[PDB]
Amino acid sequence: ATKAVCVLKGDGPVQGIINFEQKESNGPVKVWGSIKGLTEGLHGFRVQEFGDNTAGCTSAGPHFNPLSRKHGGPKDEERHVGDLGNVTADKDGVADVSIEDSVISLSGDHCIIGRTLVVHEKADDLGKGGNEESTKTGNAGSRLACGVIGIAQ
Amino acid sequence: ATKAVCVLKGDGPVQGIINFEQKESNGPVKVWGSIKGLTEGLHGFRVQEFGDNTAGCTSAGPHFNPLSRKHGGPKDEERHVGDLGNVTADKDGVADVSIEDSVISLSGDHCIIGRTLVVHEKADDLGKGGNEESTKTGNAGSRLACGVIGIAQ
Ligand SMILES: [Zn+2]
Ligand SMILES: [Zn+2]
Ligand SMILES: [Zn+2]
Ligand SMILES: [Zn+2]
Repeated sequence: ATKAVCVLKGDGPVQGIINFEQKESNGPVKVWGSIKGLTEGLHGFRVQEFGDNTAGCTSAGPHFNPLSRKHGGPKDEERHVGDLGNVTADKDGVADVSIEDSVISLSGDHCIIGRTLVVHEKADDLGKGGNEESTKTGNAGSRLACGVIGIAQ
Repeated sequence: ATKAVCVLKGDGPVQGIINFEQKESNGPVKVWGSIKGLTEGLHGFRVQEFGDNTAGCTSAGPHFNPLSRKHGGPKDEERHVGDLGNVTADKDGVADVSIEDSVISLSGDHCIIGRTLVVHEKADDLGKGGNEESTKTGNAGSRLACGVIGIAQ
């Protein structure tokens, strides 16, 4: 049993705290928390490969993708390990996050600890946008906030 | 993994980027980079157990200590895995960091990925202060800057 936590911060208003919990080494991972300072609507939400924020969110690189797959939604059979779809911000700019995912992990080779959680300007088109960027990143526009995923007590 | 990076930030002017390399899984870890905005002199430098920065540098818990040892210097056999001694800041408040350590690791039981690197207000006394706190924390005062250690390769 493992827990992780991530504090998302950026250059603007977007700020949040995301908790991860995994009860068993191969089990589903529970992702929950809150992000605020968002424009109402859907925002791309994923894990980038590196826990590298030296030049801001760019340094974190491509979506975490150890199986060398194409970008997709979290319930698609072709996706990056890091692909967690969209979070939804309400009228107050608050995205209450409550995800379960069975592909990310807090141990083993899908371990996302030490990697970067990021929230984006626009919606993830889930790899269904009909262009090359869709199949790479989901066309979610610029990165608004990110942080390194750490071990939690 | 093989390469790590940590961005240190605080509420004051202390900031820096710390790199880690370990090409052999049991082997030494090279630690290098620079921390600026420090008072001239020795500053405690350690890995805390949790990569939890939800309440700033406070929420990262105790020195990383999976072997249940007392606080020591990095050269000591009795030390916390996280005990990395002191960095030295010059007249301009810049601390060039150059360290080789074979107790921390970028994988396994002593993996520091997902944990907190911190730099302190004053010197770590390396467990030689004579009081009770010395063998607990090394009396390095308050936490000036921290960050979560992330995967870089
Ligand atoms: Zn993706
Ligand atoms: Zn199919
Ligand atoms: Zn210690
Ligand atoms: Zn000896």
